[PDB]
This record gives sequence, C-alpha cells and structure tokens, in this order.
Amino acid sequence: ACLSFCQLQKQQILLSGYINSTDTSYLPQCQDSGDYAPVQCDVQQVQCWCVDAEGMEVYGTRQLGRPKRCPRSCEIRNRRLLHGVGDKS
Amino acid sequence: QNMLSGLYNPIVFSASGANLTDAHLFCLLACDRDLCCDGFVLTQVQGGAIICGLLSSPSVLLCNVKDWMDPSEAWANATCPGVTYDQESHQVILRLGDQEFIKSFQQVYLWKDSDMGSRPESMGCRKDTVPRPASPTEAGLTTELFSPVDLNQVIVNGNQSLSSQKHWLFKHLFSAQQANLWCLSRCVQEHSFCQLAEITESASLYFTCTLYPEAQVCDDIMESNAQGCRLILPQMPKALFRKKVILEDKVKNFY
Ligand SMILES: *[C@@H]1O[C@H](CO)[C@@H](O)[C@H](O)[C@H]1NC(C)=O
Ligand SMILES: *[C@@H]1O[C@H](CO)[C@@H](O)[C@H](O)[C@H]1NC(C)=O
Ligand SMILES: *[C@@H]1O[C@H](CO)[C@@H](O)[C@H](O)[C@H]1NC(C)=O
Ligand SMILES: *[C@@H]1O[C@H](CO)[C@@H](O)[C@H](O)[C@H]1NC(C)=O
Repeated sequence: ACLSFCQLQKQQILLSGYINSTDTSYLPQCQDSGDYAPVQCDVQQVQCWCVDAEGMEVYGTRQLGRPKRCPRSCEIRNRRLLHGVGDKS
Repeated sequence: QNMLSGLYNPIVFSASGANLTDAHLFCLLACDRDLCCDGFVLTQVQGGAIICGLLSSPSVLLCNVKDWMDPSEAWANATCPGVTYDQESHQVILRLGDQEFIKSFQQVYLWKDSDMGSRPESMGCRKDTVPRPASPTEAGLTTELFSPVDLNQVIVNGNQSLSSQKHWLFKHLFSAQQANLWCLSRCVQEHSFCQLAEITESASLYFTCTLYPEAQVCDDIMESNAQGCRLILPQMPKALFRKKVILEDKVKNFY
C-alpha cells in the first residue's frame, strides 16, 4: 500500500504548518477512493468550492459554504470553450 | 449623528439621577449667545456617557440613520457610525475623539441651522484651513470614470422605498465644482454600493450627496432596447452621475 495524491498533499501541508509552524487554512478532504472529493474547503467551512479531479481549482465556483452540484469534466470544458480557449466545437 | 469636521466644547458628563432630556436642555441654551456654534451633537454609548459637542462650520454631515449600514463590518472600517466596539473585556470606559469617533443605548443625534455667515478673522474661531487642492492629474481623471445622465429619463415617485446614503455639503467650503468632486470621489470609496450619485439643492445653504444603488426598474416585456424602461428617484436632482460598469474577465460564477 502507498499513499494517494490527496494524502500526499494533506501530510505535506500539515507538516509545513509544523516544521515552519505557520498554519495554512486549507487541507483536502478526499474520500476512501484516494482522489479528491469535488467540494473542498478548510476546517471553518466558510468558502467551499468545486475542484477538478486532477487537483486544480475550478475557477468561478467559489461559493459561500456549500455547492449543491459540482460541474463535471464536460461542462467545464464546454464553458471554457464558450469563453474562447480554442477549438470551436 | 456625525460631522467629520468641526467640534467645539465637548462637555462630557453623565446622568446619575438626572436624565438625557436636561442634557438636551443644557447645550441648546449654549447656542443662543455667540456666533461660534451652528449646531451640536448629542450622543450616548451603552448608557451614561453623553456628549454635547458644538458645531462651528462643518464641511459635511454624513451617515444618516436611514441609510444602508450592513456590509457585515464593525470596529475596523466602521467610520460611518463612528463607534469602535472593542472586546478586551472593555465594557465600561468612555472615550471621545474629534469627529465623535467614540472608542467603546446608542442614541447619537445632531442639530443644525443657526443660519451662519462670518468674516475672516473677525468673530473667528474655526476657519476651513488646508482645503486640500487636489491635483488635476488625479481629480480631473475621476470625472471620466463616471458619466452624466440626461434628466428626461428619470421620473419621480417619492413613494418607492429606496435605500440610500445621504450627505450635506455646506456652500461656505465646497464650491460648485468641488460639490461634484467630493461626491464623485465618495462614490468610488464605496466599491459596491454606489451606482447613482446625485447633487440637489432644496435650500440655500448646502449641497447634498445622495448615493444610490442602480435604481433602474424595468417592465415584464421582452424587447431588445432599454427605451421601454427608466429610472425612479424620490426627487428630481439637479445633477446625476452613474458609476459606469467596469466588467472584468475571469467570471466569478458558474452559471
Ligand atoms: C520551512 O519548512 C520546510 C520544510 O521542508 C523547509 O524546507 C524550509 O526551509 C522552511 N523555511 C522556509 C522559509 O520555507
Ligand atoms: C429621570 O427619569 C426616571 C425614569 O426613567 C425618573 O425615575 C427620574 O425621576 C427622572 N429624573 C429627573 C431628574 O427627571
Ligand atoms: C478596510 O477595507 C480595506 C479594503 O478592503 C482594507 O484594505 C483595510 O484593511 C480595512 N481596514 C481594516 C482596519 O482592516
Ligand atoms: C403612495 O402609494 C400609496 C399606495 O400604495 C398611496 O395610497 C399613497 O397616497 C402614495 N403616496 C404618495 C405621496 O404618492
């Protein structure tokens, strides 16, 4: 058994808040499968946003606490197309 | 409840068996025998600590009881009420400033109209010193961030509830051009509340900066041009200015 990309980052943020001892107000909340949960925020749970399954934050969906639904991989690509990053189809 | 400029004789006292009525009877009679007061202020902070500070030629009078005062903020940028409610188990100590900027029931309240007029250094107590001549590379550039409105579009109701911040701008300091320039620069300082800034003259002492949201209601018909709808204000102003919309890329919502 080895460690998923979530729990790589959740240890790397937390000991950086322990070696440097400066706290960072974000730690991921991935599920049993290892990949990220779609909704992501910190312990205070004031701004919970939807995230891509690879890890990068989906730009625009920073709600104030709870997304009812998260965009999936088509609707992100279908809307960024309509903003205009190439490939008009 | 605030002046931002001009405060004479802060007679700081309290009631301990008397009441705040006689405090109003106290400092009203102080303004019947000189020229160096045009109004006064009457405060209270959680009981007891009251102020009768007298007003000699204020620049503005800002932050009405009937405005919009919930940006969810206190004690840090709370220059609009003037009070800074602190929590080092402070709870007792009265403290006063220079614009009734109190460091602590809240009944702050103010009076007006001595029908003033004076002479330079004759009966002279408060003069409007350091008038801040703004640079035209900064003052002349904010006037193109906004846009005038043809006043045929706005109609009056006087009856639709429309939240708004209000100001006085007395004519002895602010000129006709500086009446706009303070009110338009005040509209920039409220980054999301101001869309309509107006200047009106209902009596001959002052100007009036009244900041509005976008008061452009529109009917239910689905037509292209916006000619079928217009503005509604409680009174018809002399001038009117729009904070023109600055849309930015990288949209902040997933519609
Ligand atoms: C903080 O802690 C990390 C732990 O890997 C270390 O590499 C780094 O030198 C420390 N200091 C700074 C200034 O980042
Ligand atoms: C002030 O008002 C209280 C009631 O609120 C009353 O008991 C008291 O006698 C009043 N004192 C004076 C001096 O009017
Ligand atoms: C007031 O608001 C400004 C703009 O957001 C901010 O830079 C400033 O820090 C605030 N004041 C205080 C005392 O936090
Ligand atoms: C305001 O509207 C009400 C009806 O909603 C009407 O009865 C009243 O006379 C109006 N007042 C003015 C000043 O127009």
